[PDB]
Amino acid sequence: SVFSERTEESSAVQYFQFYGYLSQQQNMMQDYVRTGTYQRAILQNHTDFKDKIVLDVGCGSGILSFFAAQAGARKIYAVEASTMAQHAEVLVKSNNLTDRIVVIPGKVEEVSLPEQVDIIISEPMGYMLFNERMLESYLHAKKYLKPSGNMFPTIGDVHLAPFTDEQLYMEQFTKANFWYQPSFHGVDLSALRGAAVDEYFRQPVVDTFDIRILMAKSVKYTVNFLEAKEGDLHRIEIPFKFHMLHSGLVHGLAFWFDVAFIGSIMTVWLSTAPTEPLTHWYQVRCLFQSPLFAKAGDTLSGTCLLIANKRQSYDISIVAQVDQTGSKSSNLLDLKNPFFRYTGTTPSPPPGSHYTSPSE
Amino acid sequence: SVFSERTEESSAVQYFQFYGYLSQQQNMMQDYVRTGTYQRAILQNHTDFKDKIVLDVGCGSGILSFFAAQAGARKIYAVEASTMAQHAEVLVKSNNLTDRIVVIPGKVEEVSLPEQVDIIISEPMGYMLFNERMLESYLHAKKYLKPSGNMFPTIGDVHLAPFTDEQLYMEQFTKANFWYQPSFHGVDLSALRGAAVDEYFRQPVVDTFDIRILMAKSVKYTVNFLEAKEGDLHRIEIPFKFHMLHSGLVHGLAFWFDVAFIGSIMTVWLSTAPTEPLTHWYQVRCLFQSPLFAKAGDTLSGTCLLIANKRQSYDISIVAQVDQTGSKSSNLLDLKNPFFRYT
Amino acid sequence: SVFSERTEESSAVQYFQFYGYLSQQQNMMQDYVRTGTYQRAILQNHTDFKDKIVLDVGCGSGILSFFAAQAGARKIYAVEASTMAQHAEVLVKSNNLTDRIVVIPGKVEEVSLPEQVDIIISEPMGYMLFNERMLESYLHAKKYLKPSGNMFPTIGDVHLAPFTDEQLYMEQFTKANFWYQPSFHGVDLSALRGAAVDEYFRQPVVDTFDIRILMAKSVKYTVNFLEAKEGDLHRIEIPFKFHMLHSGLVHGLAFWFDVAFIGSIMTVWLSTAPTEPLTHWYQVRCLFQSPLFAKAGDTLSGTCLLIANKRQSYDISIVAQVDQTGSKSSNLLDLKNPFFRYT
Amino acid sequence: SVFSERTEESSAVQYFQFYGYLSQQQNMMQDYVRTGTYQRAILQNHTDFKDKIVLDVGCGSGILSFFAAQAGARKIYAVEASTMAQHAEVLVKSNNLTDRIVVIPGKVEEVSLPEQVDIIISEPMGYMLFNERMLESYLHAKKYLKPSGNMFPTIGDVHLAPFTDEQLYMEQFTKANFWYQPSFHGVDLSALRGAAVDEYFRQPVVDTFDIRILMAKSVKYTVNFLEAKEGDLHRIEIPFKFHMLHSGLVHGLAFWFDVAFIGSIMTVWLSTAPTEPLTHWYQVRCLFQSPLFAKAGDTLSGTCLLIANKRQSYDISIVAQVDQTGSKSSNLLDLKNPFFRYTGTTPSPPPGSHYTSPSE
Amino acid sequence: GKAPRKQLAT
Amino acid sequence: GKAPRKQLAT
Amino acid sequence: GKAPRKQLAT
Amino acid sequence: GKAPRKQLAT
Ligand SMILES: *C/C=C/[C@H]1O[C@@H](n2cnc3c(N)ncnc32)[C@H](O)[C@@H]1O
Ligand SMILES: *C/C=C/[C@H]1O[C@@H](n2cnc3c(N)ncnc32)[C@H](O)[C@@H]1O
Ligand SMILES: *C/C=C/[C@H]1O[C@@H](n2cnc3c(N)ncnc32)[C@H](O)[C@@H]1O
Ligand SMILES: *C/C=C/[C@H]1O[C@@H](n2cnc3c(N)ncnc32)[C@H](O)[C@@H]1O
Repeated sequence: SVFSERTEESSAVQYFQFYGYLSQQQNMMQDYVRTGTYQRAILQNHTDFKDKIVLDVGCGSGILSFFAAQAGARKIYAVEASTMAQHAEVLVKSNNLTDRIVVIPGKVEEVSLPEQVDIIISEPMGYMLFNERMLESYLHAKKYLKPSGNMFPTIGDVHLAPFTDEQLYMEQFTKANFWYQPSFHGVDLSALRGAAVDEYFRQPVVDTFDIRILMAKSVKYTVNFLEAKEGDLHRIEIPFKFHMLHSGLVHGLAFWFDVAFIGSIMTVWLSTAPTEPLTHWYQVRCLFQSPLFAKAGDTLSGTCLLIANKRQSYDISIVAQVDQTGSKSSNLLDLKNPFFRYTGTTPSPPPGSHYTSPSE
Repeated sequence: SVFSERTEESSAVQYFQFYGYLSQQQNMMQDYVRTGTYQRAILQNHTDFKDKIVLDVGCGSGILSFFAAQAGARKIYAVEASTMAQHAEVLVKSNNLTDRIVVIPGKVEEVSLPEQVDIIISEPMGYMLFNERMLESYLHAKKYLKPSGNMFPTIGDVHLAPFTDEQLYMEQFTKANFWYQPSFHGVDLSALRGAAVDEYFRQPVVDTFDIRILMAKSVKYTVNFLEAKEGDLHRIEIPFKFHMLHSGLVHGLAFWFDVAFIGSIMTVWLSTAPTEPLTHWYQVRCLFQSPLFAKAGDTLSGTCLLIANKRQSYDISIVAQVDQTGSKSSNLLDLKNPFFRYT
Repeated sequence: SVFSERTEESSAVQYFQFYGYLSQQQNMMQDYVRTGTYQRAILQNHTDFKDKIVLDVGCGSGILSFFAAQAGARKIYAVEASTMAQHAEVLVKSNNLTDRIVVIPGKVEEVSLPEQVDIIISEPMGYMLFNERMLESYLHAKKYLKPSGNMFPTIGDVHLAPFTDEQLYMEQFTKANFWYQPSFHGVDLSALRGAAVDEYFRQPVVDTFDIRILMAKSVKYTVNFLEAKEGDLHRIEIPFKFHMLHSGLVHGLAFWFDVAFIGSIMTVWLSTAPTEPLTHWYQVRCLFQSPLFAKAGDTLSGTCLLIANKRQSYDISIVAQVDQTGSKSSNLLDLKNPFFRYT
Repeated sequence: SVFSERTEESSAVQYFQFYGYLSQQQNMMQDYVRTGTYQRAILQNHTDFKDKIVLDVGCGSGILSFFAAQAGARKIYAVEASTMAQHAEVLVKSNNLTDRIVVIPGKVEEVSLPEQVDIIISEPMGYMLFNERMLESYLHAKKYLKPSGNMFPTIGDVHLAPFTDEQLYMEQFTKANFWYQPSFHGVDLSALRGAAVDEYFRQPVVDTFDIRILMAKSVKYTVNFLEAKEGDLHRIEIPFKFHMLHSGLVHGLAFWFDVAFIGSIMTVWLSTAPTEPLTHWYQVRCLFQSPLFAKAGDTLSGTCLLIANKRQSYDISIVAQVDQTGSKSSNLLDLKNPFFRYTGTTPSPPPGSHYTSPSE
Repeated sequence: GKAPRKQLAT
Repeated sequence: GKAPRKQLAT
Repeated sequence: GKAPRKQLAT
Repeated sequence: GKAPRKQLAT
């Protein structure tokens, strides 16, 4: 199948085993922003579902299928590849919906949907939108979408922005400098220091931050799920031309994403921006191995290139230069091995952000 | 090979991917009690190494081989299956020990050592000792061991004792009670309340605890690595009969382990006990879905059974019974999927 | 020279011996708020530096000069009197900024700069702002300043507010009560109880405190570094008239300071206030030997007087008076001998 | 004067200003081991003081003078160079002892004692015994000691021992590795890293430790204050030949000292050993820049050479080698700039010290 | 990756 | 499992 | 004084 | 040095 060709079996095993746990489902359902927005997007576009046929890709607990039923769907085909599919079949029986929701255990690329649906609902967003490569499974499912059918979500908007966070950057060398001692229990570890630095810099940082660490308005790259094909997500070239609004050391690029459910009645937005309430996707920042000096009025240009891998993720290549000085910087990161930095502390504003006397 | 049969690939891939990260090495080496105790045990027993042939099973960054080299070892075969082997080679070259430490990449069940060895050193202890199923690879390396050969560590004592911790029981129980809701966004989740409670309590809890919560003297089950063979660890049956010292709700069993380096000069112990300085192994507590009430002086008997699985871990089965009342508690736990509680 | 007259040698020796230690540099540079705010203020106002001539007074390791260099400065004269100057040179050479940053060792009151400068940058703030008497060296460097020249920082606001802290008062009072003993090993120390109380309360207390202990809006005394001259800081008379917002014992005055980098593009503030993130300056509290009782709405007037001494510090004199009752409190404090309470 | 010749005025100023504070006196008097032992050593050797003439060098608060009076001394000359001398004159007046204790403000090398005393009492011990170079002032005072007079304390015993403390050693590089980052706020600090390492290693560590970190019985170097002359303390060569009892990495040499008050009645000991209750002198450890591997049964030989400086302290040179391997190690330390590491935590025993199962 | 979805505190 | 050895704070 | 700038924990 | 005698806690 198409899924088997692009995924090493070792990746799918650990992947779907993860999603088999009700503790992981619960974590997602308890995300009020995620679950509430999906509920509103469906129930408030009830004409898009009333008496419609619905395909729920990666239904998990089937919670989205129940919202489709709550909106008046006629038949709902709920596809789930993890062993969560049997827990959803329990929910469907006990909610007395066996006549309207049909749980189909298996990967959407492998099951035989019997018919064509009028609308496809799914939650295929990984962190940085593209992780887990479920977007392709969401696009693959369009083989069951009747012509003139809809996709919930309809579009996805990944936002890039350059940030400054000296503490985040200096944390990398602080940790790797463990190896820079000549007599750790009598062993000289220093030869491995450069490797430790490279390892920590290959890691995207998954946490949140204060908006004021950004130094330029965000650049938005848009995937239209109604138009995009599977192969479009294998190579994702995201050119950027940021205009600096703040002077400082650029330490990397911050990422977040929004999706819009463009219904016949109203368009509902689910946004993981740093402006909005925190969601379980947080935000992701990619450091630069070497920071770039840029003043307000310079242009930071470069490309962010995402190359899908057989581990259901993306290899990230970020090149960036300050056009006025030519000083450039590269970095490669493994989206599959992020660093979960979030501690719960409300993010601190960058130093030197007080323009009036705080003592006043 | 021996490894590839008891290990399905998707577990071995994710397993050795984990040890290929230097950050995970740093975490183990920065464990001062662990790293310092290993060095003390080797240096203090330096003639178990002086001009001897050493096999280092799962050498990681090679820190154990360097200790054996400091002790005066003639040759040291440091075997490592993760990509960390390449980082071990760099440290051997930069410490000018190319003439003594030979990094041999691969799984010890698969590699081909040039000669038999006098002593094997390794850190094959997972949390609760038996996780990772690396003790089997450790015992499997005895095929390269001389007859009078030694093992460092030599034995491992796993200690279990019943505990009371209503805070921890309530914490896991209330988590599963999310699935008690009759109307989560209008969706009745109650039917899965069963399955959720079984799931959350299938997880051993990994953190530290004050010993005041232990209600009886610990039971000890010893594994002697000189005398055990690989197949002995496929099934570990640990009977227990606890004489209760305090009344109260028994919420489960608390696990920790000791290992002993029985050398020619002195025996040096490494202990993960709750009274000892904290280590990256912490301790392990297995919760009862429903706790058992025991009076001070009652007897709590049962059996803790460990069956090895293909995921390089164990299916834990704990049955506990207050003999004075017949209050029984049957529990299944998945050692490979623990809940890391420590903050 | 100007420095050697207002500074007796034994103070200057111990003073510059202190800044010659890299560990004391690391402590200042690891102050993220301090180092980050200085960089923001310089980079954000980059054209106050672009192709300009910069004088860095007391450059330490040179971190400010590097910020001025990043901002685009043409030439930067980094002056440093401690042996740290040699470490600044090494960083200039290894950052390939030999063509832009010129380390000139010596005291700024003594060195000979080749040309006048457009902007002076420095960190001349001691705890309570005025300690170290380095603001005088900062103002003294204005002799190299062009007419339209700028100062970074430009001004300093010192804030004082009355506080209540019975825990701190009792802590210092009980310390001095050691000398109340009539029979310490049979020796009557009571005669020195006076002298001990005066000594312990002569020390300003340096730590942080929650703002809930402040009983009135802070008074502000501003020093404008563009307009002040060296001699202005020999005597600092700060009147205050506090309208009390809460009843209770006034145990003394709490001091903190702000400095402002008034650039061409934006003003950036660095604040050591008790509501702001902690910095290595902390805050300073001056205790009353006997506290004053004030009711909510009473007025607490007086004067805080700072007379510069030869030990590169100030003799503080605080008289505080509850106007409604005439309850007066006269205090002498030695800024150079503070009690570092923070733990 | 002799004191002026060997002390830079800047050193004496900060030195005696320190001792002018009653808070510093109080800290010393509240040392129960220090004050109690001195009291016992004097009152329990009452024949050494009864109707005797006493000289109290560096009396401070004059507390030792009061013990001499409590023992029945006829006249006590109490010499104090700091401004604490006037606080002691207050104590003498208010204790109604102006006829038996005479406070003489000034340095013992400069005042005119009018007569010769039968006994000299002082507390001239700095940390590592020799810091502050007050021992020489104590020996200088022997110009007033009648022939066949006594010295309280009579002898001093500095003990050396090699220790192992990987955490202490690794702390040095952890702190200096601050400089080993290429972009600290855009600055490469790494060129200063080696200097930071050298700075931290020039510092003696003043705290306490568990006895089990020692790896060989202590070597004792003895100064007899009745025989020693001033010039003997200008250069202090302390040869050592330790026999290792434990295998491990030697990270330096630990120091502590004892003094004995050898009275006509009984000899009273004041010991700052790690075996004994903590005193305000603590203990002092001098690291090695490079640790030395030694097994139980090797010999660690070398010299500790102390060279007095004009800052009232000593430059410390420690050379040491493992004879069986020839591997040696040097280190230079400034005794005047120690590192006060004590935190209050009861010292941890070295790892691998459990010979029986702790779980038993 | 190990944890596709991250834990969000309740 | 996912993380055989657990992170230990220093 | 003795220590003009005070130690700040990191 | 700066502090000839060290502080001992009471
Ligand atoms: C982020 C949510 C993931 C959910 O969707 C399921 N899932 C992922 N990939 C597939 C494919 N290819 N087919 C069916 N279901 C899929 C995950 O198991 C999870 O429940
Ligand atoms: C707990 C420590 C694990 C270390 O040992 C390595 N390791 C595990 N399993 C094996 C086998 N079978 N052969 C060689 N090395 C092994 C881990 O990679 C880790 O470094
Ligand atoms: C608070 C920062 C002090 C830094 O400035 C240096 N410094 C103090 N006083 C002077 C004078 N008069 N000239 C030059 N540099 C001075 C200190 O050494 C420290 O680095
Ligand atoms: C450790 C105790 C020191 C006390 O003795 C005083 N002191 C030091 N050095 C001298 C000299 N040369 N003459 C008289 N008194 C001295 C210190 O002031 C302190 O009280």
